[PDB]
Amino acid sequence: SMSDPVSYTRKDSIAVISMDDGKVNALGPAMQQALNAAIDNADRDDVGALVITGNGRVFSGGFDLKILTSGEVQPAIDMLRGGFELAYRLLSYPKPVVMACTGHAIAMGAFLLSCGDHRVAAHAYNIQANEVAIGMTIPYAALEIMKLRLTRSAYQQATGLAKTFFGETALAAGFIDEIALPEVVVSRAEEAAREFAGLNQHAHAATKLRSRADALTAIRAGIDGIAAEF
Amino acid sequence: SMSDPVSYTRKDSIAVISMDDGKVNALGPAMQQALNAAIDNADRDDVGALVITGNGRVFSGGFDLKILTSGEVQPAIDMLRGGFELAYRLLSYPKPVVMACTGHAIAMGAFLLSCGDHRVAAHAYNIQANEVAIGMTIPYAALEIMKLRLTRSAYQQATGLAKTFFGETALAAGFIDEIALPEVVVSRAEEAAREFAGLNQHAHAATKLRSRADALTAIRAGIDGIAAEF
Amino acid sequence: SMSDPVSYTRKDSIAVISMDDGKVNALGPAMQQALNAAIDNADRDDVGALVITGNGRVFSGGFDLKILTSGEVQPAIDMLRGGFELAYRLLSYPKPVVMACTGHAIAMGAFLLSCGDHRVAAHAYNIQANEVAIGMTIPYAALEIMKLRLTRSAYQQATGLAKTFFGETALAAGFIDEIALPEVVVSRAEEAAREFAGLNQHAHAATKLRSRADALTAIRAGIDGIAAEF
Ligand SMILES: CC(=O)CC(=O)SCCNC(=O)CCNC(=O)[C@H](O)C(C)(C)COP(=O)(O)OP(=O)(O)OC[C@H]1O[C@@H](n2cnc3c(N)ncnc32)[C@H](O)[C@@H]1OP(=O)(O)O
Ligand SMILES: CC(=O)CC(=O)SCCNC(=O)CCNC(=O)[C@H](O)C(C)(C)COP(=O)(O)OP(=O)(O)OC[C@H]1O[C@@H](n2cnc3c(N)ncnc32)[C@H](O)[C@@H]1OP(=O)(O)O
Ligand SMILES: CC(=O)CC(=O)SCCNC(=O)CCNC(=O)[C@H](O)C(C)(C)COP(=O)(O)OP(=O)(O)OC[C@H]1O[C@@H](n2cnc3c(N)ncnc32)[C@H](O)[C@@H]1OP(=O)(O)O
Repeated sequence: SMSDPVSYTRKDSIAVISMDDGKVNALGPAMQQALNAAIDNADRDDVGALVITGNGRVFSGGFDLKILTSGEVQPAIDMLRGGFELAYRLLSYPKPVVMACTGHAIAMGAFLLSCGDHRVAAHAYNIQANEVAIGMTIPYAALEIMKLRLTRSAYQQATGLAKTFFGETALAAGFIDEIALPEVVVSRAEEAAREFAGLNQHAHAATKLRSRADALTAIRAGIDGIAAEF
Repeated sequence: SMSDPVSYTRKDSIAVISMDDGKVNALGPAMQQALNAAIDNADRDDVGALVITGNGRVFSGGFDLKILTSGEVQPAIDMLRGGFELAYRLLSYPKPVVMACTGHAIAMGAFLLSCGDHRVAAHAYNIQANEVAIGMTIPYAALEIMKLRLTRSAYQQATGLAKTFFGETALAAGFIDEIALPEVVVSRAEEAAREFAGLNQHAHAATKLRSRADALTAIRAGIDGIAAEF
Repeated sequence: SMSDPVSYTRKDSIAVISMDDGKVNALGPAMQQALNAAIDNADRDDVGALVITGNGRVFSGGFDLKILTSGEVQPAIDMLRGGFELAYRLLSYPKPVVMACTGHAIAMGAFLLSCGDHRVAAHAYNIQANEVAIGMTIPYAALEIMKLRLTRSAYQQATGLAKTFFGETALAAGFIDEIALPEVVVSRAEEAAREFAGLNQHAHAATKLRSRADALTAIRAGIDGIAAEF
């Protein structure tokens, strides 16, 4: 929403990519462009690991609702495809990816969060696929992302019932991996990233793909199936 | 077992369907007929959500053991097929379904319980697929129902070892979603149902099916495979 | 490593098979041969259940690193194939199998552990697929074994991040089923085994296979795919 919604900072073995559009980090075309460019920077720098953060208010409130509800079909399709493409890129990323969930993560915000190898949040941040609560069916690509992380029963309630998770319930459900106090969420994320950069990169990259093979295939299908959804 | 084993009561936005055959709510042909008819009533009333309860003694002790062990093959086949058909109907039901687990849930009782979008029990109610303990192999349709809800490791022990779950262990395993005191299990179920009726029905119905697609397909196969089991 | 690395002791309804090569119970050809022979003994004795233990130092430190890194391709292939064959044999074993995790279980040690119907450890024993930390990609057969037991999110971190689990985190993740004090790990294992011997054997054997059908098929493929890995 702001003109310059993503910052990139390299600190030794890691790259820190921060979303702040001055509002709720809506994942519209400009934000997606800025995130892809930031990842290109990390590629160029051949960093050991990535940390992705939100701002002080949210991790992200999801796709841009203005575009989603504008009545223009192809722009909405393209926004959704771009968001799930970014999810694909992060889930298959050859370096460890750590998410600093610095506030609430709703819908595409929660799906983006769910692409990190490690995810840190504070206890009062809501994580929810709210689609059903607002009259939308969850796209197949999103379901596959959630199915990769959420326990079988948590997955059931997260989808059909739009259940909100947080703190201990998010940890148990598999929506996050670590709970920390708000003031140290980013620091904990950076610490984990520095540790994971110590793993063998080749083995990490190859193994993560094997552990996500079916999901990645289904996500590709889901991306090519977005049009059909509309 | 009693002549009139199911009651149907509409309360504002929900329908409450209660099993009480005066004994252990055996899921024989009469009980299955009564449950299907009660669901037909909820369809006619276009209710916002369903609550299904057991009695003061059990949720259900499962299929009628008398019929199961009578030596008459086709009646046993038909009873099993009907039970898993009912499971299918509830898992695909277009409105939120909340189970009030008012006592122990054994075998088909536990599988029926596992068809609710939300399931509430008290801490001392046993939930168990006891088939292996009594010399029976678990039908594929039942396995698919359990695999939809139980964590990977809980699923292993629930099946091959006939493990009994309750209270905190049932919650962790995914055999239930909420623990409440016995005297408020039904009230909590009704409260949740009223909340879920507030979700968008079209989106709930479409999303729940997507979140259960593979299970539903496998359950259909399992229903058509019952004969082969005998 | 020692000349006589496995002991077999029949106690009433169970057989106790103990690994102790005088070091870290490396799963090389001699150890695999001794374990298979011990299982043959249990077959001959038609025991009610199996307990498999490590020594005072570890459950097992995994495959023999000397052979793995010797530069001789076929011996390394054969060692890996034999280890996953043993895993297959135990996962499909017609009697209940209980693992007494008497110390750390690393890599193939953790995969072997994950083949038990019930697994008991003490709280400070590390359970880890350390492959990525040491520059190796996890074999598909190993991934399938882990995917059978670890929750969706634990599976992600166990593989790509070589996460170490122990105590409460191992229990939650699905790397173990029971935590006990070190001095009673074996006793608890034997107690559980005696209980499981009371289950109907025919039903246990048939049900466990159904609950593991996809994993077993994929493990067979993974065994035939070991060569390709090298
Ligand atoms: C289609 C898909 O399958 C999934 C896609 O992601 S669709 C996007 C779905 N996302 C949503 O519906 C978000 C619902 N909103 C929220 O959860 C909360 O607003 C929030 C947690 C994101 C922020 O909460 P908050 O800090 O307390 O601020 P709040 O009082 O709620 O209002 C947020 C402001 O940003 C706007 N906003 C919130 N989410 C937005 C989004 N995804 N796109 C565009 N604007 C958004 C609100 O309209 C409001 O704007 P104004 O105050 O200027 O009128
Ligand atoms: C074939 C499949 O794959 C799965 C199918 O579901 S097969 C059904 C498998 N179900 C069982 O084996 C049930 C085993 N029984 C139980 O778990 C317990 O009886 C219970 C939890 C259901 C009730 O426990 P309880 O309130 O303490 O009563 P309890 O003292 O155990 O006895 C229950 C009474 O109902 C009967 N009963 C229990 N389950 C029954 C069933 N599923 N069908 C017909 N009768 C049943 C018992 O025979 C006993 O009858 P009587 O006292 O008249 O002789
Ligand atoms: C290829 C695959 O996909 C998976 C296969 O399993 S490959 C095997 C991977 N396993 C490993 O890398 C094991 C790494 N080592 C460990 O985790 C720890 O050594 C352990 C937990 C096994 C034991 O810890 P410990 O009791 O504190 O003893 P520690 O001080 O670490 O040293 C262990 C001793 O046994 C040796 N050892 C440890 N694991 C071994 C293995 N898998 N094969 C052969 N030797 C091994 C060490 O070299 C050391 O030997 P020396 O003291 O004689 O030089």
